[PDB]
Amino acid sequence: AQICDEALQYAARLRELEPGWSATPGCQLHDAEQLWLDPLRAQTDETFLQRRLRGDWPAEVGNRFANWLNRAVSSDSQILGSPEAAQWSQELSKELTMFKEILEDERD
Amino acid sequence: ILSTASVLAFERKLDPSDALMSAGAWAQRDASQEWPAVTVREKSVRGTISNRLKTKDRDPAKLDASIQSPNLQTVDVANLPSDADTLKVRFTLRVLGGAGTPSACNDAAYRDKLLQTVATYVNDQGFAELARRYAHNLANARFLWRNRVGAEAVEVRINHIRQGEVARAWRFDALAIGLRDFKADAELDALAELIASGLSGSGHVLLEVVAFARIGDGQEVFPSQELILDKGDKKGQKSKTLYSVRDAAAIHSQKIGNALRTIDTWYPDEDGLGPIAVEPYGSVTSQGKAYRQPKQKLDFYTLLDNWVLRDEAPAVEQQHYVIANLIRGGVFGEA
Amino acid sequence: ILSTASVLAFERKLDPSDALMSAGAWAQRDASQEWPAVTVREKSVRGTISNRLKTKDRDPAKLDASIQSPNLQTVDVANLPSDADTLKVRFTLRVLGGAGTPSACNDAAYRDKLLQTVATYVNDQGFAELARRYAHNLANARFLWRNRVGAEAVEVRINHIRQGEVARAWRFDALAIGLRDFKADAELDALAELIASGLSGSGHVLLEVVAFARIGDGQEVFPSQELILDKGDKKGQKSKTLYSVRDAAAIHSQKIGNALRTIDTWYPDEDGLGPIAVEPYGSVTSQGKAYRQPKQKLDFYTLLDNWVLRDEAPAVEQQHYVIANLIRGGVFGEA
Amino acid sequence: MNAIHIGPFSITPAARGLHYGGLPHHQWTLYYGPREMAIKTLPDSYTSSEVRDEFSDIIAEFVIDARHRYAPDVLELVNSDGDAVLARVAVSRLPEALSGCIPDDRFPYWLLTASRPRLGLPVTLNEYTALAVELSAPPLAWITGLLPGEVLTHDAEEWRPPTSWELRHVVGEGSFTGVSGAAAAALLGMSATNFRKYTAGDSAANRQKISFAAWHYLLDRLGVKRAS
DNA sequence: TTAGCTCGAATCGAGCTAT
DNA sequence: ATAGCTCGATTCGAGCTAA
Repeated sequence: AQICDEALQYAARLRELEPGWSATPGCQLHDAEQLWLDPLRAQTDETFLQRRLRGDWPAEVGNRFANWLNRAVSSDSQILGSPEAAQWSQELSKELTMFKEILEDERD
Repeated sequence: ILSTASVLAFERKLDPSDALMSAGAWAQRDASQEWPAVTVREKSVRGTISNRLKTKDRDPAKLDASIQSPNLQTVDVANLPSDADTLKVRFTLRVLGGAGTPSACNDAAYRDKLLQTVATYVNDQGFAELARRYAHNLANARFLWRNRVGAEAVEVRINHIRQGEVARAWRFDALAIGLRDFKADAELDALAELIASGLSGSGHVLLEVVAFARIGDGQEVFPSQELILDKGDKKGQKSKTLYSVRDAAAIHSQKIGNALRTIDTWYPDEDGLGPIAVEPYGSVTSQGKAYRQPKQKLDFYTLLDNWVLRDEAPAVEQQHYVIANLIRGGVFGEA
Repeated sequence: ILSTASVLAFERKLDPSDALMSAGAWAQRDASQEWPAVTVREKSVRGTISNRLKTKDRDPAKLDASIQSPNLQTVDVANLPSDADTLKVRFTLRVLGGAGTPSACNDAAYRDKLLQTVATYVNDQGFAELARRYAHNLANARFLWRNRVGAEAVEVRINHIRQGEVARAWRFDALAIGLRDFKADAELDALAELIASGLSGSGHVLLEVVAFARIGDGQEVFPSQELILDKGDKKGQKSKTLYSVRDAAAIHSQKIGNALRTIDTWYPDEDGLGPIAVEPYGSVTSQGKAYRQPKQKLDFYTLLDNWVLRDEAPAVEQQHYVIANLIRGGVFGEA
Repeated sequence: MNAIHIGPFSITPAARGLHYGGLPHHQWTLYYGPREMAIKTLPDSYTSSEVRDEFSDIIAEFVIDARHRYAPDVLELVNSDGDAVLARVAVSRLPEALSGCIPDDRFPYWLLTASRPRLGLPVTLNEYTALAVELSAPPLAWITGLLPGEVLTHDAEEWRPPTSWELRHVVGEGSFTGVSGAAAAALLGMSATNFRKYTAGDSAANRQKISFAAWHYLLDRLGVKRAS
């Protein structure tokens, strides 16, 4: 919960940057997560990316952060074989569905 | 005391090349030297949602709203030219020999015992059954994985090369030789003798393998599929890319080698499925299961350990499987 | 008392360059100066569970679950073109001279004694046996490490480049000259005398070595492999990285030097392996063991200490080993 | 002021000072023999204790890096499966019968290295006990990596007496063993003045070189070598 | 605990011997 | 390997100072 709270805070403090930093040129700029990283691009782009962000409602960012957390957890096969990984996956699913519900209503 | 080594790396025999795809017309196979190559092409696809939902996405309003925005993708596709019904797939195969000698080992006593075991096998039962099965998988176009599943006629030609010229040529009908039975044929016997001479170290064996499959005018062929780093947008997702070397659709060499290794008809489960690729723990990706589990003591590692350390020679079929595993190579030997 | 020096750094003779790999066809190798380079490219590999399991991963459910999640990765792969069967590998070799002189030496008396010892060696028997064995490893394509194991015809061309021009040309059949025996041949003797003049310091010699290997059309070639930081995603893992300098597959210069260094046939163990690289403690990376153990009093350091400090000259074979190790160079002396 | 000596380390001040801010300062540099480790500009109002506390952290991280770099290699006793570790022993050297090994079910107990390419042999509990007795590493075996091989050899014809700096690795309060010079002299059955004569600086006329038996018995009794 | 220092006495190495 | 010697240099113990 503290990791997901800090992720939400980090997006909130990126919200104070320039509105159109996501439109800068670059080969790797994380376009999948740039919809969530810069909400303010929809103001300048009335028809380029505002409707895409409204209709798509990107919640795969939660899946990518869950994959990052899976990369950040210890690779213990004893937990994976036992139900400890089951409880860990259940609590991770609860925290990520809460986090996805947070990112769901960002268009209001 | 003869404990097994911590590193037992083996180099692969039966080295296959990348198999290139070109296309043309049937009865022009004798003049198929300058056939145009099959080129990987870009096309745009749009589809509706068809995956299973997890009982929470089954809301009709949400499903209809998802259909209002169908996914847009671009994919790589390989097709024949419209004036061409035959697929030509050509690769080369080197048969090396020296299967039982590891490329890396720790224990010299284990290496000597394993080489003695392999020499005992070769003396008692040479590379004959294995070579017959390899020649069978080479004479039926199993390396044409999805390219012969619905072909009207599949015809493969095997040539033997010494000085850049054909030393002996083989002509086969790949639909007559099925994907199931390892029968006996005089041309197949000669090809098996050549593979045996290659695997025994008697001489150099280089074979070019050209397979012709009459599929249809402008039909879709199926080359090897690569991976995508997925660093683009959601419109041009590039969800599918195909393998090519120089603007020519190709099949990965390891896929051809996997199709050539499909000789294992000795796994404990019922052989109604047919042959499977020779590999430790008999793990086929299609069914996602492992024939020759270590629990039933018929995997490669337990058989090799019993044959070399305890001198418990398995059945001739199981030692054929073990020697085929030595032929395919590997990084056998844990810490 | 004339103790040994703490700092005994040596510089290497027989300096090779990086060996570049190009490709073409046999019987046009006389016009191979414009052959296209072998390019290192990417392909995708899909693998199953083929390594040993530690008695806890051998459960059928866990093994099948590991099957359902195969390891996807990309590998650097170098292949010949489908119309080219010959691999060309070219490097330049420079032989310096002044092997017994260290680059750094703490003790002046030990420096003088070592110089007298090496001068006594050269006066008794010069750099003739060592240069003959180096010329043998030049004549056969031992620097063509895995590209020689299945090549049908290997030919090595060695030129003496005096003023940027071929002052003397050698052409060899690298398969007639095996990897086991150091025989005598007139052209081998001439190249041995040239390398001897290089090692003695009589004149400057620069050797351009070009090797052609008839492997097959589209067959895999094996350049040197690099290190992976192992930080990216598992799907785009880059499990194998090949060495290139400018979009051209290459072999490391120290690998070429190690293959030329394979002249040591005098180690206490038997001649089953054949020659090994002249290293202190006779280390072979593939076998994972040390011939010439320090316990057996036949390594470089004990022989050098007995020869120099206390005038116990070993056998002429061990003298050849010691001088070849001084040619090899290294940071000797107590750190 | 004057140089501060902490075992093998030395904090010598600069001969000329400077003024940082409005206060006088000197640069204090830390040595490990001839190796300069760090320099700090310190106020002239610091005592020796504060100057030592300024470099205590660098000395501590040197000690940690020396313990991790020269830690003795560990042998592991495993069962037939090779997965469960039954006993761990840290050895000064490996058995000469170690070869590349994966445990079988032919023998119940196997002795294996902790290194990733594992070396080993089948072993009984009596043989494992004998090997652990005659190969074990003393608790301060990492200090031997900081000493040359010509002072740690049992060959009397290849042995050289340790210098004062090499003695101060193990003899002082600022050394790696932490025992005093009087305690070290009590361990050897020696007078404290005679043992101080061993660790006497170069600015001294009465200096004695320790003998073979005394040096090796000191290493035994300190837990550095030949103590299992 | 560090860091030394005389002062006579015992020890140390490397020469020789004898049996 | 035993058994023992001489002779000059080095070590050794117990006083002492010096901090």
